[PDB]
Amino acid sequence: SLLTCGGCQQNIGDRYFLKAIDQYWHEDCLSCDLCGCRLGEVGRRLYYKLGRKLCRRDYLRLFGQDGLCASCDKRIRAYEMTMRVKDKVYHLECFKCAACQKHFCVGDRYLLINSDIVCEQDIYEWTKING
Amino acid sequence: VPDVMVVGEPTLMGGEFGDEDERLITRLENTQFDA
Ligand SMILES: [Zn+2]
Ligand SMILES: [Zn+2]
Ligand SMILES: [Zn+2]
Ligand SMILES: [Zn+2]
Repeated sequence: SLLTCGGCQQNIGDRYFLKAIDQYWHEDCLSCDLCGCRLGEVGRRLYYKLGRKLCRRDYLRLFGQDGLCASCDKRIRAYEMTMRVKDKVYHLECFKCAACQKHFCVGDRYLLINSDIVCEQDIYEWTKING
Repeated sequence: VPDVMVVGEPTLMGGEFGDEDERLITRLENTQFDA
C-alpha cells in the first residue's frame, strides 16, 4: 500500500508524487545525478543510461557526439551551444566578423565566404582586399 | 544582395541525439491522504 522514494529512501506521505525508472519519487527527489536540477517540471526531459538519471545537457555530455569548429579548428562538445551556418558549425564565442571581430546577435546581417563570417557593413572592403 | 543571411537563435551541438534513452515521468495522486 505504502510507496518508497528511490532518491531519499523515505516513505511518500505527500499529496502528489511521481513514477519514473520503475520507481516512485517525491516531487523533489527526481533530479539529475551531475547538476542536481529537478526533472519533473519546466518541460525538462528525463534520460537514463548505465545507472545514471540525467537531464538533456548532462546526457549529451556523457553520451553525445562531438563536432568540429570552422573558425578555431577545435572540438565542440555535444552539450555546448552553437551557431550553424549551412553545413558549418561554430562555438558561440568563435561566431564573429572575420574583419572587425564584432560578436553577432539575432537579426544581424552577414555573408559567408569560405568559412569566414563577414558582417554586411564590412563586405565592400573585404571584397576589394580579398575577392 | 540575395546572398545576405540573418543571425538566428543558437542550437545545441547534439540536438538530434538522445530520443531512445528518454524515460517517461508519470504524474500521480496519493489515495490515502489527510492532514
Ligand atoms: Zn524522496
Ligand atoms: Zn544535469
Ligand atoms: Zn571555435
Ligand atoms: Zn565586421
